[PDB]
Amino acid sequence: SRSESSIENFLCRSACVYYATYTNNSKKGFAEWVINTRQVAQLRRKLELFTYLRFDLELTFVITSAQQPSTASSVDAPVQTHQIMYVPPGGPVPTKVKDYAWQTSTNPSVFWTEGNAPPRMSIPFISIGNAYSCFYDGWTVYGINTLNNMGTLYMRHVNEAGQGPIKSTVRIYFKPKHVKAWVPRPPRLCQYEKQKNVNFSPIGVTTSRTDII
Amino acid sequence: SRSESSIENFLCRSACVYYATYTNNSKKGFAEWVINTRQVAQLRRKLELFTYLRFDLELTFVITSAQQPSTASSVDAPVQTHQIMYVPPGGPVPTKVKDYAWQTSTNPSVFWTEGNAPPRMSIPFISIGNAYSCFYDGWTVYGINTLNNMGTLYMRHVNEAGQGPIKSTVRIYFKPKHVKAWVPRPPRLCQYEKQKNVNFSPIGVTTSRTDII
Amino acid sequence: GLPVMTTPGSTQFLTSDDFQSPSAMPQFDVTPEMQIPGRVNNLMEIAEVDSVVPVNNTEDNVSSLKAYQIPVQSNSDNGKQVFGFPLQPGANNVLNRTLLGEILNYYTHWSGSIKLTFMFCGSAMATGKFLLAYSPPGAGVPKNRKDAMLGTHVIWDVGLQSSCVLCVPWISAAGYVTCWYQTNIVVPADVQSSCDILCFVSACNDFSVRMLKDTPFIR
Amino acid sequence: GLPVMTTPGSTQFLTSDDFQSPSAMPQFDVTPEMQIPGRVNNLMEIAEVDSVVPVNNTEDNVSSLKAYQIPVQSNSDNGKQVFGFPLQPGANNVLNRTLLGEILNYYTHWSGSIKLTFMFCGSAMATGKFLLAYSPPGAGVPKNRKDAMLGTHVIWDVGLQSSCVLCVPWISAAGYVTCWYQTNIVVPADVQSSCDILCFVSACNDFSVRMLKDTPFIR
Amino acid sequence: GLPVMTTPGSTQFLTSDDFQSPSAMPQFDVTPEMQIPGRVNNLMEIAEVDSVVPVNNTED
Amino acid sequence: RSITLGNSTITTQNVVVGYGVWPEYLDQPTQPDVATCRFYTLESVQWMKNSAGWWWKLPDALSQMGLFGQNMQYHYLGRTGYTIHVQCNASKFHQGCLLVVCVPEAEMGCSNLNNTPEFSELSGGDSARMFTDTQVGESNAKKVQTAVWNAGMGVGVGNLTIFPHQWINLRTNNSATLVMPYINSVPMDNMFRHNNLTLMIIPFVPLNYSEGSSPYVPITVTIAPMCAEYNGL
Amino acid sequence: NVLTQSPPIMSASPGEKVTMTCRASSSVSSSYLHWYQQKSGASPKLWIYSTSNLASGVPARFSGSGSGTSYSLTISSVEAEDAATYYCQQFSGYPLTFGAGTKLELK
Repeated sequence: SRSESSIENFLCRSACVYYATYTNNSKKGFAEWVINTRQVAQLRRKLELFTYLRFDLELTFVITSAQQPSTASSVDAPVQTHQIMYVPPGGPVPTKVKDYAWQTSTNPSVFWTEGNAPPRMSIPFISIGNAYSCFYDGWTVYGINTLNNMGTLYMRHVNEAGQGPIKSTVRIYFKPKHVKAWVPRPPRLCQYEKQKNVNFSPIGVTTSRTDII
Repeated sequence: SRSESSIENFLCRSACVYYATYTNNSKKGFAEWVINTRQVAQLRRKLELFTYLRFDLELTFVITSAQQPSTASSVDAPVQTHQIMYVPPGGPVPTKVKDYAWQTSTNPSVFWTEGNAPPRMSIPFISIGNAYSCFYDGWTVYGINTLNNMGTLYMRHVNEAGQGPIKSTVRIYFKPKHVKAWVPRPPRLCQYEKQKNVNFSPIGVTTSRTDII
Repeated sequence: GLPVMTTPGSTQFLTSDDFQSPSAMPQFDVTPEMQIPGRVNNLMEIAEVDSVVPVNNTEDNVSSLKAYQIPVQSNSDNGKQVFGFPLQPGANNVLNRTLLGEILNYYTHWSGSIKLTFMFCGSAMATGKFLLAYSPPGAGVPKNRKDAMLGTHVIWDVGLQSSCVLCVPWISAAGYVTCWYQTNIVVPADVQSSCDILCFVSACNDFSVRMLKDTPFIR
Repeated sequence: GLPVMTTPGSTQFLTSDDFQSPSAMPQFDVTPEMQIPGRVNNLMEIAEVDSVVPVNNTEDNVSSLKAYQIPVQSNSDNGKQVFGFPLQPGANNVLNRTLLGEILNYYTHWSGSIKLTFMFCGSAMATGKFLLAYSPPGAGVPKNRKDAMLGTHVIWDVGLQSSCVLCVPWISAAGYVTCWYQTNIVVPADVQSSCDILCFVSACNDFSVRMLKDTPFIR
Repeated sequence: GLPVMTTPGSTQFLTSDDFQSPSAMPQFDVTPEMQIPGRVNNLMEIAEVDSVVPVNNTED
Repeated sequence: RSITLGNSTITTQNVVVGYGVWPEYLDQPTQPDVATCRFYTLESVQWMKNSAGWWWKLPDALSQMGLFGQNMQYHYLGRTGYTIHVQCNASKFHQGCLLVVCVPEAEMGCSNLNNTPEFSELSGGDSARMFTDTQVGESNAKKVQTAVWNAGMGVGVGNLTIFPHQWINLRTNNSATLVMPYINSVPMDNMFRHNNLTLMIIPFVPLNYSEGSSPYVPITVTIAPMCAEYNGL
Repeated sequence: NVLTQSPPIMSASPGEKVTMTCRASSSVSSSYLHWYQQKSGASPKLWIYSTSNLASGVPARFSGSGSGTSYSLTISSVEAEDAATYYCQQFSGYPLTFGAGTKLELK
């Protein structure tokens, strides 16, 4: 029973990494997420066991809505539709809801009505180098590594509101595929303090006992 | 890595070309679009690199609705249904909502209820000549070329409103297929001023620097 | 056309599924491979290497490098306990944060054996002898040198060899690896007497894991 | 009938998909082909042709045809800079709006080499000599004729040949293509002395692009 | 793509059905068998053994 | 015994090689060999009683060492392998134990929780930086957190043996030898902005001696580049 | 992190058993808490290091204890030379903060 410790069965799991809200009428309701691996603390520790990784990606969004308190007089709305835009590394970036960057041509986006299966999409391995780098001892600012930059995501409604505000949440799920690892490293002892860097506070090695015998 | 510069991977992309609204009860709510390539400025510049093109077409409409402010007393409506008529070059043309040209026999149209996948349809290469012509140095009015005329599109509701007005938007998407190009041309330097013709204002060749050395 | 019929469980999102997924960016012409040294195919190959065991915690050496050294000195009593630690899995013991114990806190069922390498990090003129008594699960901890000799043991002479290897099973009472003074540390003139001992741990290569879970070494 | 089960990602409109699509007008009997000359199969075949480089911008020649000519005259100083321009990609330089640079602003990753053809568009009785020093990425721009001679260079005699070809890599400091006076322009009687020089650019045929984006030469 | 057409009886849950079901925990590497004595293949093999009959009930 | 390279010669007598591979060769690159393949002996550090540890950043420690320091500034890219010889010389009356490890991509953490360490405090130019046995303060601006029981990387110091390592035990051993290949994602990288290796020396069981013996044991590190190739015309 | 001792002034007759406390705001490790004794107009002296171990040359009447965030120093029998001021020290992060001080006046 030695096969559940394989790399394909150790890292190819699904994990909630982001959770954001956006409303439709407030003229600054749209989500935002720069795709990285250092978001949640549990998935980060399983990825810093190795130094160089290489994987495809699979994202699945579980989008739901909830009615905000409107004014009066028989609120009725049809089914809603969301647009989940993906910006490649080095592309145009939106800044408002109604913007030029949404209707561009080289940003692949999905359109999804409510009441169906949730909208999966898959991102291939996009990098100039031959592998992602989980660590980088060198300057670009120290320890940044501008080579593994996978892109950003953007979500918004495409229905204009007529009688009632509607806010919606979204839980981005995350799943690597065809994982290859290289050069293993010892697991992190100290806690995780910041997102960008590997800064820490010093801690004892092990919990203590009363004597040696 | 020399294959993303192929013509099949350079022009076969999806781009939003039109965005129009139409309501149901106002007796002049129906959309209209004459199919051309000179609509948006980004797709136009990628198509004027060549002179003669030849492609099939694929259109996909992302139709959503939004409730207009009705009067009172418990507005409830069933699911809506849209009709997207396509007029071939040299056919009958509607002018109102209730008209003879909608119920004709040789205008292929799609019918679509809300809450399903968006309604794709595909137009083959319709022309008398062997290729479309992106430029035409000659009279028919100067520079018109009445040979590449692909037809028009029309959208309307088919549900009559009983208690509440509903207006709807539509974003026509555009995607060539099996593209062949012929005779390449240098890329346009000046801005795009008008839609019909190639008129311009004179501009400098390059942005400047302070000296030659 | 072809008549189909959807079963239950159709439009659901199982988080542990496996289906073909639509690609967002086709015609990309992905970057090819490069032979980078040190590829890991299985997570047991991390645990096969040897790691130092903090077998000297005692509440004031945990924030130092004295957590890894066992103090050995020439006392006056014949027969005394040098150290001793249970093999009770994960219950705040000393094999918890080591490189073997950091992988086995991801799984819930595991079974195998363990190499236990010791090493005498002392002078080159000092001699002595040590017992390494291992008690099986079920039997008590030996409270004397004599009934530690009657159990299974390995007598370790420091003057001949400086590394003694002991192999022992570990399962998910569970055993003791107590060590006893046989004789004192005989040492010549102008040599220090306080020598130290390091301890190593590994995986014996035939052991399996099952039923992955998340680790408790987090907030 | 046949039991099916829909996966997630079923009723979605991915903008970069590839599916079979229903035809609107069947039984049309489409117009057949005709052999039209000059078919383009790949966008690199546009960039292989040579284009004139506006290497003389200087803020008052950009609205003219003097943007393409380098002024060369018989001065009195021995050793002087004729021109010089960096190969820094896209950062307002002179290879930006040319026919090579107009395709490479559609992609984000590209790599290859470049042919650089010069041409002396002057009289038939005038002679001279020129250095064409290329500095590699990392080394500084040469500030003198002597340390431009120590770097890699090609000495171009005008009297024998009137076109000098120089091949050079270009990647996404990045280099300099400075050119220096070796001797003056010796010219006989009743001939003008102010001659001009054109400069060409091309693609060296082994270079690739990846990751298409949209162009920034628009509103 | 391939044109299909759903029959009646599509999105129903029949309690006595038989369909392929999606597994919740794959890559588990299940525990193998062991020869345990006394396997029952059919419920008649319980009834073949003999049992004492309470043929003297009479309420006390 | 008595190996020579270029115009330098050392004297040896067990060698552990990398991750199982030997350092070997692959615009266009050039390969210089007659002037870089020699033993650049760094100067010696002193091991006292209450010592803590040392570290060198590897393509930074040879940045002024002769012709290898000239090819780092003239050529933009490059890739090398290394061959490290460590040997400390003590008598038979000393005692202790070192750990000689070679960490690839050893990203260190600053003392302040928000900033990143400056350039002069990560790598001393041909000079060994030192760990400490106490904490580094929080109030100073930008300095490397050098608590030795966390090895400066926020990791357990005991688990550092997963990297290619070698024990120096003064009872029976005297020297260590490592051979490290080129471990990087891109096939040729810059040599100023990046330090792809890090050589660490940590004393686990500290030095001890009687009264009268010499109170320090010097350590000597000798590095030699192997199969280097740069990029330029 | 601050240390609050209690009581500030404490009096005791010779022969009795007396105790003082030293309370921290956060959790301080047990090996990093020490006790000092400063007599009237003299330099201070180390009294108990690592919360339970006696210094060199101190009498055996003193004994410290406690763990977590509350520590205590108790005197078994009060004599005539142990009337002074006692401080407690800690270290969880920099800087090293001293206590307020408990004064012991004889009766």
